[PDB]
Amino acid sequence: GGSTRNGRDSEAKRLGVKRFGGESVLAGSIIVRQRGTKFHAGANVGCGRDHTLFAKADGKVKFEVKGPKNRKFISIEAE
Amino acid sequence: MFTINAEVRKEQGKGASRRLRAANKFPAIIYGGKEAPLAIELDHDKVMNMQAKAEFYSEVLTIVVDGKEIKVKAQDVQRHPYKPKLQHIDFVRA
Amino acid sequence: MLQPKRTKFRKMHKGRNRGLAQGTDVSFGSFGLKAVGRGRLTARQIEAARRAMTRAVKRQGKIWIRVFPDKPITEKPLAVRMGKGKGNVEYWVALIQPGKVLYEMDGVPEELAREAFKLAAAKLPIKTTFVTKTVM
Amino acid sequence: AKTIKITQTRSAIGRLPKHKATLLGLGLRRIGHTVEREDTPAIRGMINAVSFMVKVEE
Amino acid sequence: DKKSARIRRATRARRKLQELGATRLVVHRTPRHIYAQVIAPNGSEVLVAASTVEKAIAEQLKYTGNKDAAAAVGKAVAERALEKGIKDVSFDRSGFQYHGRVQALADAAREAGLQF
RNA sequence: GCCUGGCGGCCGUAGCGCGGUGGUCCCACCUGACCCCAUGCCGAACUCAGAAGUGAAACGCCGUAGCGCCGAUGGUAGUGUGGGGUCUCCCCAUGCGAGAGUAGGGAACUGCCAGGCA
RNA sequence: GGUUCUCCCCGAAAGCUAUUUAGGUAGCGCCUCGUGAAUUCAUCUCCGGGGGUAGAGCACUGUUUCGGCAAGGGGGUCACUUACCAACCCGAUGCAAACUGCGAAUACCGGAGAAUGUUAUCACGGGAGACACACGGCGGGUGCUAACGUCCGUCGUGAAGAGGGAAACAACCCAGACCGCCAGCUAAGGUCCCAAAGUCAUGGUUAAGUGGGAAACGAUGUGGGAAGGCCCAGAC
RNA sequence: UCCUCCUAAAGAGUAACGGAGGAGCACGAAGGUUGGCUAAUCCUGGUCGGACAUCAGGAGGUUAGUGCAAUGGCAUAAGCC
RNA sequence: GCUCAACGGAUAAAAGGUACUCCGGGGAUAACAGGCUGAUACCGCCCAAGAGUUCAUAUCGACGGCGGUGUUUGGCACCU
Ligand SMILES: [Mg+2]
Ligand SMILES: [Mg+2]
Ligand SMILES: [Mg+2]
Ligand SMILES: [Mg+2]
Ligand SMILES: [Mg+2]
Ligand SMILES: [Mg+2]
Ligand SMILES: [Mg+2]
Ligand SMILES: [Mg+2]
Ligand SMILES: [Mg+2]
Ligand SMILES: [Mg+2]
Ligand SMILES: [Mg+2]
Ligand SMILES: [Mg+2]
Ligand SMILES: [Mg+2]
Ligand SMILES: [Mg+2]
Ligand SMILES: [Mg+2]
Ligand SMILES: [Mg+2]
Ligand SMILES: [Mg+2]
Ligand SMILES: [Mg+2]
Ligand SMILES: [Mg+2]
Ligand SMILES: [Mg+2]
Ligand SMILES: [Mg+2]
Ligand SMILES: [Mg+2]
Ligand SMILES: [Mg+2]
Ligand SMILES: [Mg+2]
Repeated sequence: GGSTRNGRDSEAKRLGVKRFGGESVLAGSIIVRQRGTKFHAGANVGCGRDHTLFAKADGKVKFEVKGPKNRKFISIEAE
Repeated sequence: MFTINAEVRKEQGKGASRRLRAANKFPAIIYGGKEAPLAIELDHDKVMNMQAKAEFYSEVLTIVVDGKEIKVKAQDVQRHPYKPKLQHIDFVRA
Repeated sequence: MLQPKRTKFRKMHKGRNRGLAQGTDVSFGSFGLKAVGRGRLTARQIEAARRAMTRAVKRQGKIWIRVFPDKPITEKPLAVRMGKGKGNVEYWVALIQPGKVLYEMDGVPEELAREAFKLAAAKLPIKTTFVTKTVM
Repeated sequence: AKTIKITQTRSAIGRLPKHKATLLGLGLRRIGHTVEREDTPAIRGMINAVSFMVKVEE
Repeated sequence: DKKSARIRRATRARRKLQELGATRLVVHRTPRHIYAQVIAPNGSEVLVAASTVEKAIAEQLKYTGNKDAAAAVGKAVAERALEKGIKDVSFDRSGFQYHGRVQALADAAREAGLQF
């Protein structure tokens, strides 16, 4: 027995691509809690303690798949 | 042997195939060998009785068209789910 | 009556019944009985239809069952208000699409398999038709 | 270029907001407006969006 | 086996250096020889190299495969890198312990003037 | 021109299996280890000093379609918009169009530096 | 419960969050008025992007049938036997909201471009109302894929829209009423009379007032199509 | 009151006295860094020892593991010393 | 320093009866009756193992399936 009791506020999944925020490091460009299929491509600064990706300074956001295991990385084109 | 008369299709897709089947005909494809594949249409009433015989999938057919005589062999058949009809036929050159 | 030995979940959503059947060919036996309409098919119905043809042929040939009741069906009691949780499972059913083959037989003549499948269809709720193994 | 005539013909009451926005972009106001628009692929796409209710003369 | 284990050991630093985007001094040690080379930040083009398989360096020692030859090769790499003008390289051990012959070469370069 | 070593691009048409083959150099085995260094015990590994011997293992290369892998055309499923029907499900016009499977392909390609051999 | 003269312009909501709260109230969402502002905002074309839904599939997690091989367990002696069952594995066949080695159409985010739109966009300030929604289409949970049931997502209408059609018939189809005309053309739907307009034209079908309610099933009703056994050297 | 999954219609969000489970802690190392290492399961051989303890080899390649429910992750290891 | 867990937390500090009852409202919400629905109930029909000595259908009829009525027990809360 027992129902309801469902968690709330599952946060967010995708926050943008290309020059959507652009300015500064941002705090989007990541599926929080994901890690897999969303890794730091070196161009953007690594994950946060909760697996959150963010930019360095500026640029477009791009997604690529490369390396063994065919994992997807997010990079930023500095401008 | 078995000889089947066919005509070259001029419009392909879901609607075209459904119209063909509404007109008591059905599409088919001839591929294999070295030539590029070509799509044709056959008449259901005549092809069904011929296919009923178990030799149709055994010996080499003869797809008579406007002077090509490709003599292909039956490769695959798609039939209607719940009634005795033919939806499609894949032929491989031999 | 046929039903799974163990269930990962005891209750399941109603869901819809759309599309055509996937297994539409006579694969195991030589003759088959295949549905033409759509609808539910309960374990009791399957069991009664099985007995029909099994006793029609007594001891001859082999019989296959292609469908299987997988999803449970709930039902709340008679004098009960709406709500207060989901009902309780009462019987198991199999969703069948048009063209689904239900039963097959191999070691029997056509003239006897036809009558056995006629008797089984009399029990079945959905309308069916007799099909032959043929070739690819 | 060549231009084309577009007539509204049918009404826009129970239609989708996207279709009403397409009509606004084409500039049609009422039934039988008969507006003139330059023939370009964008205008052709707009016409195709609401082709079920507009009529083209060319 | 052993080579695969060494590559597994070295991968993390190997690519952390590219994440930082810096020229890296990579050393490959064998029982008979020792090689060193400066790899550009992109990891595709070689700027400088030196080992014990060439006529020079190798013709003026006792036996290739010792700390003295390692120091000689380190001197060679340092001098050639200085000639090319590249500076501020990041040394990588490539899965080898830093205490062995690899201690030399690195020490020789940093005393020569390469900014370890 | 090849052969070898290191660092990359790409991430199975790049893998696995079976057969053959390589030692001038390189590579790996390989000898010893009072020392630098080390084993929850062991020079097995890590590490040091060497070059008597062998390509056996490993590794590189070549052949092979047994498997993995890739994969059309056509048809089918689904679906946006508009319309219709006996409406729990479907049909027509138009646009998009799979998955699976079939024919077939397939025993990788490539950049830089260094060495042996012309 | 009731709230008294006139005209003009615009014009909602019945949602989220909190509530000693649930027929109340507050912030936001929606309406109005004023000021300011960048090519801002909407549609279409092209370009870039993430997905795991429909569908499909069974490598994984579960379930499912058949066939083969065959550990192991067991009946029947003290070490043989087996008319017994059966794990794993291999081949074939299905199913899944809480399965995925696959995977759309739409939708959404961002960039560029033409045209069109009384700025339709955003910010600040004055005034609000509203937080009982209803039905129809599509995708669902619950219920008996029962209810003019109930709970969500999205669109339309009513609410707050008169007019024409469905007989009558808010919520269905066509269509948005500034005023006047003893004017013309149309939409849905219709043209024998009631009652405006074809007792219109051509080719078929139905004998049932079917049309103008209802299934499994039954049947020498009747029209059409593609085949088969039999054959005028004699067929039913 | 809070957390995980489905419902939830491939951006976010989305109700029911809808379908299933957990939390009201723990750790002074179970944190930091450096160095190193790689699992479950099965098969063959061997005293006690056997279905299963430990040892050697071979298959297999994460079906193992995570301080705690579920999802998503993790070989680079986030797993082990 | 609060299991203020009714977890946006009315007080530091709090349980019941009214058939002796009373006021303001509601068909926003139940009981009687109407309405929608037809799960259940009632009636009919389809298949036919079997009973009927022989023999499915003189008379019954297992396991199953399809309908009608609005007619019982129910569901909804549309009217009062
Ligand atoms: Mg107005
Ligand atoms: Mg309220
Ligand atoms: Mg599905
Ligand atoms: Mg409300
Ligand atoms: Mg509502
Ligand atoms: Mg309602
Ligand atoms: Mg009102
Ligand atoms: Mg009206
Ligand atoms: Mg009227
Ligand atoms: Mg009648
Ligand atoms: Mg979502
Ligand atoms: Mg969506
Ligand atoms: Mg909402
Ligand atoms: Mg930890
Ligand atoms: Mg470490
Ligand atoms: Mg740690
Ligand atoms: Mg509260
Ligand atoms: Mg008394
Ligand atoms: Mg009173
Ligand atoms: Mg009421
Ligand atoms: Mg009542
Ligand atoms: Mg009643
Ligand atoms: Mg209500
Ligand atoms: Mg009344």
